[PDB]
Amino acid sequence: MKKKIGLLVMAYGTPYKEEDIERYYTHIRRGRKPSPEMLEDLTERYRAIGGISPLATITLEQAKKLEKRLNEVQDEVEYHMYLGLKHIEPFIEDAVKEMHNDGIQDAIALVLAPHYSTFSVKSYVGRAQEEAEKLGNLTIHGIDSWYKEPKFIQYWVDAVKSIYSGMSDAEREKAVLIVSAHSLPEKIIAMGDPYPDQLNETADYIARGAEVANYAVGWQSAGNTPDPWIGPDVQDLTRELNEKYGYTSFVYAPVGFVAEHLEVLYDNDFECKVVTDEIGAKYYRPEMPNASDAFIDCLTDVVVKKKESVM
Repeated sequence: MKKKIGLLVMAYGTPYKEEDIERYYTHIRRGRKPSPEMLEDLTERYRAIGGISPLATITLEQAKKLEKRLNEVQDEVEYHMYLGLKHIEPFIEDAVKEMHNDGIQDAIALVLAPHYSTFSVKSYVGRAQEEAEKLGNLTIHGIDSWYKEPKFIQYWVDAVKSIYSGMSDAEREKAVLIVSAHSLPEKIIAMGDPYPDQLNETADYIARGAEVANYAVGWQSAGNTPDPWIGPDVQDLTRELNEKYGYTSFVYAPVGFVAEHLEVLYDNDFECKVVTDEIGAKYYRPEMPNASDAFIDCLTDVVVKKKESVM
């Protein structure tokens, strides 16, 4: 009776121990080992945010809680979960290989990032489908995005509601909600990538449902290339809006991310707080979804919806 469906959950990956940092950075750099200088900086950023190990368990927990919740909320299908990471074990290819050996014929692929981009599609779903065809008899169905999902927007609306309801009505007038995601090279825009458009819309839904008067979209974690990346960066954006609009409070909602990883704990909690402390302004950053049960229930719906579209 229970149709066995594979659940391929994907993410970027993160070092498990400190002696993973090197080979992790190496993989990220297309196999090009990092220099002593760059390695020490990376290592230092991890020390600053309180270590690499607490970050490592969030992704797997998300995956595992999702597997359990899915097989509870419905009787029709048995979901068998497999985790594939981009830059560390278990790699995407070793995950889809296991899925093949177990006899899984159809699998639903879910990226742990709400927005569509060409980077994501080719990094995850496209990479997974390259082994699926190589081995034969396995069809992977990719979820394009899930930012418009009612329980995703409600999570962040609720999260932002908390912070704003503890503000004085005066501070509320001098506060701005800054909505962000990981930056990508600007080339994608000319190419037709609707990623910045999807983030813009996400900001509109969250601000509206939270009843927040002022908001703005920003970007973070841009790489180091000669090619320009999508801006403005959150650090620069903070200074600009404080200048022409005089915001003395900034609420960072890094909506492209689902977890407190290096990008949130450093790029927001460290680097943005530096900007706010300068301009004489207050800093707020609400809880990331991480493995919270309300987030898992959101992911359960996106997977039930996708299955209903795939039968």
